[PDB]
Amino acid sequence: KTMKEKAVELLQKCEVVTLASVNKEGYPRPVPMSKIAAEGISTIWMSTGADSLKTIDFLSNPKAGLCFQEKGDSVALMGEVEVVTDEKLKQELWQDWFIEHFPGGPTDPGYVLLKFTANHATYWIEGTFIHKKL
Amino acid sequence: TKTMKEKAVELLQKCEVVTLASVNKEGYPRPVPMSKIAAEGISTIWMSTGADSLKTIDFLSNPKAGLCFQEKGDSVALMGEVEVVTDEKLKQELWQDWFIEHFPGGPTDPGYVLLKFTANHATYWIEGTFIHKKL
Repeated sequence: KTMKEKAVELLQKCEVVTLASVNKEGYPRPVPMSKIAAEGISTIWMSTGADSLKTIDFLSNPKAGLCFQEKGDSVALMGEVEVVTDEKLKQELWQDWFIEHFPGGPTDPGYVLLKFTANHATYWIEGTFIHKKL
Repeated sequence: TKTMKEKAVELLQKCEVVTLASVNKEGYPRPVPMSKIAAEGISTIWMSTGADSLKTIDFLSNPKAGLCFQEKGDSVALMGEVEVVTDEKLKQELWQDWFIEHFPGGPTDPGYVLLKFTANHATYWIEGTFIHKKL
């Protein structure tokens, strides 16, 4: 019944999100991303190549946006990405099909985690628009 | 054989939704799903929005934009610029019935604005292959 409660319920139904970085040229870069894990709408985990355009963007500019949607309801968060290389986290969040993209396995240095931490939310849910700092 | 560009045009024709990013005044990129109202190849992509929308506010001060779309493991990510358009002729030509729910004044509604995205650069993920080209 709470807006954030509906937004959390919406994230739980979404397996993909769209992640945006800002490149050194100043352009925002939205890319579709598999959602590995999320805690509410506060923290969301993804993986990418250490040499990806995403990674190189985030190493210099942490500012980030992320949206998701299902059945005409949508949410866009703003926040920051931390590029995570921790050996224990890489192992913990490893998934089997990751081997396709990261042939070195869970200790592949070409494998990194992206941790997105939200600071704002814009909700387009069930006829209501709310734009709210978190 | 079709080039990455030609493949992307085909992909787009299948998508009725795209994700559009602006950069807000604080430097944060803001991706949002948008209905694709029309497109000319992948070169020009047309969307609609409110005259007072956050997207309109962002683009009025920073034209730099990003747009992506995806169908079935294949994705395309574009970089370019957005112009906010208020041209009466385009407003009426691009009007869709489902706009009534959003712009109660019709194709003449002062609250009704078009977003013209013009692409500069593409990043293709087609056939599990990544290619990053200037347009």
